[PDB]
Amino acid sequence: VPPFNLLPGDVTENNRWRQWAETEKPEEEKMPSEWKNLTQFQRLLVLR
Amino acid sequence: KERPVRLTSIVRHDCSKSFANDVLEMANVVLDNLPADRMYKDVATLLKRQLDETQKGTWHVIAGSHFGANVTNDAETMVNLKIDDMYVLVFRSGPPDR
Amino acid sequence: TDVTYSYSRLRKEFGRMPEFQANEGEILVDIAPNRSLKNHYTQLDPCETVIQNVPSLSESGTNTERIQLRHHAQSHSEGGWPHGVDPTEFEEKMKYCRKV
Amino acid sequence: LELDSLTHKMDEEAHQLSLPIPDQEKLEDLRVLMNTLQDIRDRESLVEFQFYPVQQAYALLQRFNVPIFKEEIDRVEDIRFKWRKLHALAERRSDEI
Amino acid sequence: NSDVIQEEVATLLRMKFGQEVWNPRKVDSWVDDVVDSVLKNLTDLKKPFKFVVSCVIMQRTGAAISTGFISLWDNTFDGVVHVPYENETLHCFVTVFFVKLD
Amino acid sequence: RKAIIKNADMPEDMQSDAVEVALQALEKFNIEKDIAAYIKKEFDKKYQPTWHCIVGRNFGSYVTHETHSFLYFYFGQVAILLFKSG
Amino acid sequence: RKAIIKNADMPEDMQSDAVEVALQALEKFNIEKDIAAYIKKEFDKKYQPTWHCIVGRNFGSYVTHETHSFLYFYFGQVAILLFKSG
Amino acid sequence: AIIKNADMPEDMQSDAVEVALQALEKFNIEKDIAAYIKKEFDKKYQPTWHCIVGRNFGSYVTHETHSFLYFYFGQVAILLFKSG
Amino acid sequence: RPDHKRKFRPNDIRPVVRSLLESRLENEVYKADEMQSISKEIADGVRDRIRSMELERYKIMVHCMIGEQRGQGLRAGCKMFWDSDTDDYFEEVYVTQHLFAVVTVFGLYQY
Amino acid sequence: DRDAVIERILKATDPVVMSTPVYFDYRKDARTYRFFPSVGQTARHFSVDGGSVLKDDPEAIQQREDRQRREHDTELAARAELNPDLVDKGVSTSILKNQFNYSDRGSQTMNNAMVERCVLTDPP
Repeated sequence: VPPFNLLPGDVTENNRWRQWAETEKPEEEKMPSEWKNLTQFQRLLVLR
Repeated sequence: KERPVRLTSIVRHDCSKSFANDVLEMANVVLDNLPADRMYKDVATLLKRQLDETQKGTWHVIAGSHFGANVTNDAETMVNLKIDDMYVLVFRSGPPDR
Repeated sequence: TDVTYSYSRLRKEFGRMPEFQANEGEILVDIAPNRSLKNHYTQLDPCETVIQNVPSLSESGTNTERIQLRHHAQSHSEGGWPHGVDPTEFEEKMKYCRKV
Repeated sequence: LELDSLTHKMDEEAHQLSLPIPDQEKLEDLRVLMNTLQDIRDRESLVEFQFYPVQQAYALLQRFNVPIFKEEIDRVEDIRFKWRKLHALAERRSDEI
Repeated sequence: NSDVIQEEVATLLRMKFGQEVWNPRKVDSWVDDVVDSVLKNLTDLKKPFKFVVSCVIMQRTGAAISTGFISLWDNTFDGVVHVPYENETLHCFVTVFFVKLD
Repeated sequence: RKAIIKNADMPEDMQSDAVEVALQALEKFNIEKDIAAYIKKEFDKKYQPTWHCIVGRNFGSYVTHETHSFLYFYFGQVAILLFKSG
Repeated sequence: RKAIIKNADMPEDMQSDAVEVALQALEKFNIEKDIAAYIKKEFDKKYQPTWHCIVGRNFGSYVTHETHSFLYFYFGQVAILLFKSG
Repeated sequence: AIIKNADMPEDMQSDAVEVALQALEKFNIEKDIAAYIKKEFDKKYQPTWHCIVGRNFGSYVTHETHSFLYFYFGQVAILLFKSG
Repeated sequence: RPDHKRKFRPNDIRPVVRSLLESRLENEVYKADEMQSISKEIADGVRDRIRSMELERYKIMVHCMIGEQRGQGLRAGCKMFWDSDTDDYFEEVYVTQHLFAVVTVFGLYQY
Repeated sequence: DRDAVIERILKATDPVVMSTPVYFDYRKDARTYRFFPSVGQTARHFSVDGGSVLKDDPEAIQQREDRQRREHDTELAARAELNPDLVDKGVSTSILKNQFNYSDRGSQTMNNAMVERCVLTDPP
């Protein structure tokens, strides 16, 4: 997806992402603003 | 129900003074018909609907307390009403022939 | 940046009786109207308007008079001595002792 | 109650407007499409005033740490984005009609 | 003598109104300009006189106008002068009353 | 420069143009009527008449428009509304 | 009752009316809070209300305000402020 | 702290406390400190807010909700209400 | 410094001027001689009302322009040479279907 | 006392202009209130906009020709609608803006209700 090239957009208003970062056990909840359309492998990369 | 004392004035106009007065009492009628908790969107809707009923073609209405306008207006159709805390502007758009 | 013309007068000159005189005006007749210039002109097909309903605002300030505050120091360990004598050092108090 | 009422009502409304139109359609849904699109328009001007109190409701809930399931909090954020896809859908449907 | 006075004010009016056409966006420019110019002239005067000046600018569409003015002063020392200006596009009128100080 | 725009029936190139022209209008002018004059004259000169603008801190609208030529948004404590009609 | 009023930018008939109203307010009420309340209620009832009133002995106040809608004056040692703000 | 009147969020109570303390720390003139408060507070959260400084006085103001605050430090009193 | 009990106050004169002008100039028709006559009557009547309200140690001048309006622009401005503490001035313009009239009332204090 | 020398100054400023208005300069770096650079002491008394432009104005001629073009397009679309084959032949129709070429907009600016509150300054 293009927002892999557009991470700075989420950096501009990076709210739900650091909500996710604050949340514990961070692979049992995915931030919902269309980044839910990501497979397990890409989720593994972003979690790393 | 008798109308209470409302501070009413009309100062901006290129239209006929009779039309300006008519716009005044139709605005008063709309305000009377409205319920207690007035809402400016509903004011605009009912005012424009009544204007379109009583007059051919298309008009446009803005109403509030803090704004400022720049439009292309049809001649002698450009009205500002002052009713208590109401700044009311109505203007006209040229229709095609039918 | 304004006109600042000033003229001087004496205090006793302000008591003069005000002067008023009866007069009439005048008029000159010119510039008769013509329909031809109106025929050359025309009214404006749909016009432009600017409308503002922002009431005019400004800034201001209100103060109150204040009690001014300063500072001063004092000490005493030499006791009460006459005003003309400074007990800072020795010879002045010695000659005051010969006086007393 | 308020939440799932509005959410599900929008859900079936989006589902019923998601119906397709193939080539050389018949002459039956012409009345229906106009009314549906105008209903979307008519509520669009007023939705944000009813999105206004729903956020403060859950704010007042969490401010005294009431137990709430996590998925519902996820929904109410998404409803802000859920209304977004309908607007572009509305305009493309308008162009094609 | 008011002859010299109407001389410079007529020169002023022709030089700041002899090269333009009526345009509503920018008439206030000449308004302020002639205000400042005649104020500078009155300042250069330093006479013991009180000055009342009215300047009006009119759009020429065949409209008629009259120059009625009334006096309530002593004509021995006080005076009045009026100067018009006209072209094919606009009009202007200046009236000045000067009253010797008490 | 942080604008949350939720009202539009007009394409994205024109909405970006409207955002940019609003920014430079705020940068150049000082009064709301001057800002509205600049915006309206710009669109009327550059995409032909007829357009209309309203700027405000408290107002309510009900206006007939023309398709694919409409925009409205909230910028801080101000609101901007543009529409072509004619 | 004597008073000193030289801070105003607003018509003199209404400054006279405001000063008079403050006179009867001081006469009726001894608490500055109720004095301010009475001045506010009367002046807001009679003219267009988004007015604001401050009583004080030694304080600091200043405001952005509607033009021709500001007043500040004194009764001996007490100060009174009235301004439009809406 | 001595904070008994409020129509604020907690963060607004906070940053109001710091801005008032820092103004008091810098300056002693009522105009100067109230100037710092009004202009800086407007800088951060938009027109139109108003603050009042005084050791003893009386005032009665109008505001929307979550737009009013009243507090003390030592012998200075601060109003902070929105209007316009 | 002039006494306050006889100082010039326009807040009562201006409503009187407005009411009287709208009472008598409501439905006039065009003819140059009668605009001249009614303008002279305007000057006379306004100064009669002023001298009836009876200023003391004040000189009042009334200046009146007349024109015909057909939807065209006009730029009205005035200036004097005077002192802010005593002297005063005010304006009033009426516009009807046939014409427009501008009146200026200027009040000066005699030292 | 009666022999005192007294000077008087005459001026051209406007006491009606006795307050300096401000505007909110909305600069990204400023967020300021700013006074106007100057308020002209030359008073403004009466104003009319005016509604007369001579027929030889090129802009007026252009807009007049635009009006003839608009009405010509109006009857073009009228007879094109009346005879549907003309639309195939190449006559425009959307110029006749119907209920399906028009739509209504309407919006509200959000605001919050005002309330009244009082505070008291306790003695030290």
